[PDB]
Amino acid sequence: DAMTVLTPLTEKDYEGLKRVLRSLQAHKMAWPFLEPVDPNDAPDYYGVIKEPMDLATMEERVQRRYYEKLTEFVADMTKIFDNCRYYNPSDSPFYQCAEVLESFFVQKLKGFKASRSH
Ligand SMILES: Cn1ncc(Nc2ccc3c(c2)CCNC3)c(Cl)c1=O
Ligand SMILES: [Ca+2]
Repeated sequence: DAMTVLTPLTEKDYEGLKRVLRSLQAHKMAWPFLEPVDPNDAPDYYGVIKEPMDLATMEERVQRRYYEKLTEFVADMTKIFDNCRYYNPSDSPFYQCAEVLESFFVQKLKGFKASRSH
């Protein structure tokens, strides 16, 4: 959609973005991504992952109106899942959570884009 690329985010749009974010935070499989990765759970994580991201950081940026275009919001969300699949092996519970939660996000994102005009 060109509106995703070109149209600045409005206060109305941010009500939808908060709804998408809350739906992910409530998802059963979102537990590994609610808060930043604890370095004591993964000692070399922050030397390996250049741009870490988590849902609590995105909650702060949504509240602060940090995002100006929908592309930037999708980019932050995608970092969460791409970081996880790059650091972890395919049989990790974190990796499997990233697979289900990203599919859930795409569903919710399609819903946000569809209703963005009404
Ligand atoms: C490499 N690595 N390590 C952790 C993590 N999340 C995460 C979040 C909370 C808790 C745990 C893990 C384990 C036990 N305490 C609660 C991710 Cl997503 C990751 O990729
Ligand atoms: Ca990526």
